[PDB]
Amino acid sequence: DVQLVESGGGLVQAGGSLRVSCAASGRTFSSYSMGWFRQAPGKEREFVAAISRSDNSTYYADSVKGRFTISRDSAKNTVYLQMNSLKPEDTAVYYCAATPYGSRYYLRELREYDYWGQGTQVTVS
Amino acid sequence: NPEKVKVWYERSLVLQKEADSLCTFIDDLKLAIARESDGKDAKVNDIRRKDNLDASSVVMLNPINGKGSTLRKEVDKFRELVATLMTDKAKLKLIEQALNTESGTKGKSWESSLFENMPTVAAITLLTKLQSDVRYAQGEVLADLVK
Repeated sequence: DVQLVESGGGLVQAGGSLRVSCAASGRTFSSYSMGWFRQAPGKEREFVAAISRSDNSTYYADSVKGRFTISRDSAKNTVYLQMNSLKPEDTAVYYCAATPYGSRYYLRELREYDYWGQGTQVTVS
Repeated sequence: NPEKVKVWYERSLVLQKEADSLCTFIDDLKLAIARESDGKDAKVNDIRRKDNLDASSVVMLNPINGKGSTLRKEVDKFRELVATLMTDKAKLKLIEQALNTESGTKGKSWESSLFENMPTVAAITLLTKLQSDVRYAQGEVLADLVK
């Protein structure tokens, strides 16, 4: 078992910036890669960004590339998703996930993520 | 005494990232085979339950999400990198190219020959051997880069 806590969601206008965080427990950061998934209104959930624990490599969806940045703090056991140049299309429920995998061939796959968090509704207007 | 140490460090940094990526991918393949074979709580390590012929074939050869062809191209890339970084030791490169061969059997792909109807334990040991060959190749290239 692994547990993830989420905080930082808000309402912002077009072209604005925000920052969502995820709380991690124990040594999960060492054994698990951290991923972030957003669910658009009336649509299925999709991958946004991932952080590899093995090579500490970052992976992004091409829709959020250049605007979103994923970060890792080993001491704080916290992950930060810095969202810039926010568009109304970015309005979604942002979800936390941990995967035992570490390569690019597995980090984009929602099905490969063992643990999840509740998430926070982020709105852009 | 030191002039083009920048060459050593740059080339050796490229090799390490490529070797590490390949080994991380292989670690994921071992874990995916173990998880397909048993369950989400499956441990990759020795003395593991439920040996299955289907797990390796599912993980490597599935038509939608199979990782075999991806693994093949990644080993090829690594072997080709090893060839550009090596000196002029054909006999040494010839040894590593043989360890990293991508050749199958008859009208079948390397991935098909290796993971078609293969036990989970045998598939994981084969993958472990591939990682140790990557690490051997890495060490030999590093020694050659120092001149």
